[PDB]
Amino acid sequence: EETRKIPVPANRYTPLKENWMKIFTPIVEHLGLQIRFNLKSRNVEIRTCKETKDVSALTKAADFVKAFILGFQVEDALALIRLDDLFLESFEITDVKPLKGDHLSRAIGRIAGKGGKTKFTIENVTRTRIVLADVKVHILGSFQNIKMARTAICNLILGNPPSKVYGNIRAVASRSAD
Amino acid sequence: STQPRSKNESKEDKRARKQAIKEERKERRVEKKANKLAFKLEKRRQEKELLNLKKNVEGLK
Amino acid sequence: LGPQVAEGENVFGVCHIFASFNDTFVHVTDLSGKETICRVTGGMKVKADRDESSPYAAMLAAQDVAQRCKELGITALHIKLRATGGNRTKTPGPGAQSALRALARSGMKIGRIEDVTPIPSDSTRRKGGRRGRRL
Amino acid sequence: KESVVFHAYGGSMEDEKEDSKVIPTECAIKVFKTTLNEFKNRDKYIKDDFRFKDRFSKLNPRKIIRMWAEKEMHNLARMQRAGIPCPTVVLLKKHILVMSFIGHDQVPAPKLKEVKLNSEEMKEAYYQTLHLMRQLYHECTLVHADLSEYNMLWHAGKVWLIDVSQSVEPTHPHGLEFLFRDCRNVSQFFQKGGVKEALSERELFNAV
Amino acid sequence: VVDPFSKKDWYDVKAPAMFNIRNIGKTLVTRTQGTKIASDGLKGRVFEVSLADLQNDEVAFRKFKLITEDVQGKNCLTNFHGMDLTRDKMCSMVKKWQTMIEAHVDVKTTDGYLLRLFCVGFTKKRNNQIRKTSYAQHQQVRQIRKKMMEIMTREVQTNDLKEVVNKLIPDSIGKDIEKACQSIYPLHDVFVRKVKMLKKPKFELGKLMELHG
RNA sequence: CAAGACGGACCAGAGCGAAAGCAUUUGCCAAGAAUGUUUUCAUUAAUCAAGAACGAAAGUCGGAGGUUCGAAGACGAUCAGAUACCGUCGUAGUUCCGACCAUAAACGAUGCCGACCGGCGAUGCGGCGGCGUUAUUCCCAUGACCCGCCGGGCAGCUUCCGGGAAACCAAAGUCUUUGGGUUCCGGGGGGAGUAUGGUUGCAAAGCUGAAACUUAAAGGAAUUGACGGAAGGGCACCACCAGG
Repeated sequence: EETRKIPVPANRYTPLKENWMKIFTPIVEHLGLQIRFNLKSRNVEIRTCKETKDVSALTKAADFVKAFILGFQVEDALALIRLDDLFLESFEITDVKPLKGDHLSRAIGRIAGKGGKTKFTIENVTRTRIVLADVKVHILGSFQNIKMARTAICNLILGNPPSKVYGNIRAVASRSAD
Repeated sequence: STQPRSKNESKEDKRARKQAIKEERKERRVEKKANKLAFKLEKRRQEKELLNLKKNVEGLK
Repeated sequence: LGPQVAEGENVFGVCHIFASFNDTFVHVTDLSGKETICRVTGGMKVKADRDESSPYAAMLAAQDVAQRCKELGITALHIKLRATGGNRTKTPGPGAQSALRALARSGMKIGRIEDVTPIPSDSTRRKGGRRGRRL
Repeated sequence: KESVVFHAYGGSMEDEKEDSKVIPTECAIKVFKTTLNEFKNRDKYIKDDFRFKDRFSKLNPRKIIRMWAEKEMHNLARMQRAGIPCPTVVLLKKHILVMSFIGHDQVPAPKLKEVKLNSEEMKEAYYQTLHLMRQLYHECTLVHADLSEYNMLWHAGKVWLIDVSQSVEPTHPHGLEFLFRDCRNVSQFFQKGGVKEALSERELFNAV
Repeated sequence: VVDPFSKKDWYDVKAPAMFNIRNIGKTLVTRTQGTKIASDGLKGRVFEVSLADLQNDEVAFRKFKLITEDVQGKNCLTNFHGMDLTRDKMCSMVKKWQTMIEAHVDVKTTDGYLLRLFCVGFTKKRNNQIRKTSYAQHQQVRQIRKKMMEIMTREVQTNDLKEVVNKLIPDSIGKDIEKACQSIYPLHDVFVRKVKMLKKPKFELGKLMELHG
C-alpha cells in the first residue's frame, strides 16, 4: 500500500480542524481511503486500503486536501474531487512585476478590490476560484479558464485599471464561447 | 558598432572598442547639444514672430 | 527483456515531470539518473503550438511512457516534480498534475512525489523589465 | 422591416484609374432602419460571431447597424469570391450599402415563390439552390440561416441568393441547427412545388 | 531500428550494512563494448534513497545521496556520500513568527573523510506563551550557533564515518543540541539539514569490505 | 569543473542610521542611541547667512571583470491607416576600484528645539518588582514563559481635547480669548524654472534666475447621479408555455 501526506500550516490548522468531519466524510465515503492527522508531523495522511475502489482516487483525495489546506472553499474542494479536469494554478505576486513593500500590497488591492468585488467579478466571469494569499494567487478551474484568469490577474497586477481589466476579461470570456 | 564580444578577446582589443564607443558617445552628445541650441533659437524667433502677429497685422481693413 | 526479479518486488525508476509554459517533458531515468529510458515530449504527439502545454499532450505523453516502461519491465516510479524554476514561475503547472494523474491511471505504482525545482536562493535578474510581464 | 432597398441608376466615373471598380448601370441601395425598436432579437447572430464579438459587446445601435452593414458586405464579397450568384458590392457608406441590381429596366427580379416555373424549371432551380447551399457551406464557410422562398430570386434561369446580412459562420454555437432549418425550409418549398426528386430535410442537411 | 535496451544490462544496487533494507534496486547499464568498461562507466553514479526505503521505523523526510564504487558480478557496493532533507519538509518548517538558526561545519573525520555538514534550528513557542513573537536576540543566536558548531564537531571529529552515520539516522546530534540549548533559548525542531562531501580519501577495498560485510 | 552575481523563504506595520539606505558565517577595527548612576564639568545651549562632509538610480572620466538582464541597434507577427502592441538576439550600462556629477514622487507630500493637553492594549531596547513554569526535579546563582511599574522609541485602535474648507489630525491642538526661540519659503493662472548674466562642472548638466506678452479663472476637499455602451431581480394571455 501507499500513502500521501499533505503538510498543514498553523495558519489553517483550526480551519481544518473545524471542517475535519466535512473533509473526512467524502474522503472515506466516496473514495474509501483511511485518513489520519499526524499532530506530531502536523500532516494529513491519506492511505489506501483493501476498501479502495480504484486507482487515482488517492490522487484526487490529495488534490482535495491540498485545495482545503491552501485556503479554497470546502465546496470548491469537493467539486474538484468530483470533477475530472481540475487544476490548481498558483503564481507569486512578484513574478508579474518587480514590486517591493507598500506598492506590492497596493497591487494586491488591484487584484482584490473593495470587499473582494473585483475578485468576485473575475471569479464569476472566468468560472474560476481565486485565493489571494500574502504573496501568492492560487487559481482553480479549467485550463482555458485558468489561462484567462492568469491573463486578467497579471493585467490587473501590472498597473492597468480595474474597469478596463474587467472589460477585457469580459471580451475574452465572450470570445472564448463561454 | 553592434559587435557581440566573445570570451577570447584580450586587452588592447576591448580597450580600443570601448574607447571608440566612448568617442561616438561624446560626439553624439555634442550634436545633441547643438540640436537643442538650434531648436531653442528657432522657438525663440518663432515665438517673437507669433507675438508680433498678435501685436500687429491682424484685422480686416 | 528486463530485470530478472520475482513478481513481488517492483523495479523503481525516477520519472521527472518538467512542466514548462511551452510544453511538458516526461523523462524516465533509473534511480541513478545516468542512463535514461524514455523521454516523450509534448511535441511527440500534438502537431501544433498552442496544445503543447495543454493537459491533452501531457496525458498522451504519460500514456506513451507508461506503455514504454511496461514494455521494459519498469513497474514502479518515483516522481520528481519540476517547474522551470530560476527567476521564472516556481509553481508546477496543470500539465504536471495532468501527467501524474494519467500515469496513476495507467496502472503505475506511485512512489515518492518529490517537488524538485531548481529554486534559487536568490535570482540574478528577472527576465522581464521593470514595467511588467504577461500582458 | 430592418432595411429598405431602393433601385437607382448609377453614374459613370470619369476618373481613369486602373484600380477603379466598374459601376453598374442599375444599382440597389440598401439602407438599414436605425429608428425602429424591433431589432432587439438580432443579437443572437452577432454576439456569436468571433469577427465582431469584441465590437458587439460594446456597440451602440448606430454602431450595430454599421457592423451589420459591414458583415453583409463581407458576406456578399465572400459569396462573390466563391462564384455564387449574388449582388456585387460596389461601395459601402455607413448604414447604406450599394450593390448590383438584379433585373433589367429598373424592374427587380421576382422571388422564387412568386415565380411560376415549370416542372423542369423547378427541378433546375432546386438543383441550383442545393449547389449554392453546398458552395456556401463548403467554400464560403458560412450558413445563410435565413434561406427561404423569399430570399431567392430567379433571373435569366439562375437562382440568386440575397439577404446574407444574417449569415453566420459554421463554427457558431447554433450554425448547424440553423443550416438544418434552412435546408428543411428549402425542402418544404421544393415539395410544395411538385419536385419529386427533392430530398428530405435530414438528407439535405447531410448532403450540404 | 536496433533496440538499445537489448545491449543493456540490469545491475543490482544494494544498501550498505548500516541500513536494515538492503536491496535499493536495479540499474540500467550499457554493457562493455571493448573500449569502455561497463564497470568504470557506472563507477561515478549517485543514488537518491529515502530513509523509509532503508529503515522501516525511521522518518520519510530524509534523503540520501550515495555513491557506488565497486562491481561484484551484477552487484554494486555503494558508499555513503551525503544526506539532505526533503524540500516539502523544508517548506513545512519555516513558519512566519519563528527565528531560524543555520550553521555549517567543515569537519575532517578520523578516517580522512572531510565533510561539510549543515544544521537548521527553529525557536520554540512556550506552553503558556501568550506572546506571538518568539524572536531570539542576535547574541543568543550567536551563542547557540557556537555551541552548535562545538557540539557537532565534538561528536563528528572524534569519530569515523561509521559512528557519525550511526548517530545521524536517529539524529542523536539533534537531540543533543536541543537538550543543550534549553539553557539559552528553548528550541523547537533541530536537525542536521544537509551533509555535503568535501574530500574523499584514497579509494581501496577493505574499508568497503567491512562497510558491506 | 570554472565564472561572476545575489543573499529569498526566516522578514514582522519589527530594528538601526543625519538622510541616501542597511539581511550568508567568523574575526578585527573605530563608532553609536537608549537604559542605570547620591559620578564630573557648570550654562558650556536652540536655530542658523557665509562655509563644509554625506548624498538612491541614471550619467561622465581612468582600470579590471563581464553570470543574468538590458538603453541603443537587428528580427518576426498585426492590420481601411500601426509605425504603439507582442515574443527572438543584442552594445553602453548593470559589478568592483579611484575621481567628477549633487538630482528624484530624495514624501510623513508635515523644518528644528521646548512646555501643556484624553483613554486603551500590543511591540522593540534597557532597568526595577515579582505567585508560579522549564535547563531530564538543576546542588547556589543564572538563561527562556506569565503579571505589573518606569524611561526613550517604532507604530495601531478609539474620543464631542480642541482645530479645520473638509478629508482628516492627540497634533495639523493650546489662533480675532491672536506674542516660547529660531531657520527657510509662497503671494491668481500661463510665459517659466524660459532667456540673459554670474558661478560650479570634462561633458551632460547644476545653483541663482527675469521680463515682454497672455487669461478669468487655474486649483483644493467633500455631496448627489443625467448615464453606464454595469449587473440583478420583478411584472403583465393588450407577453410567453400548454392549448382554444
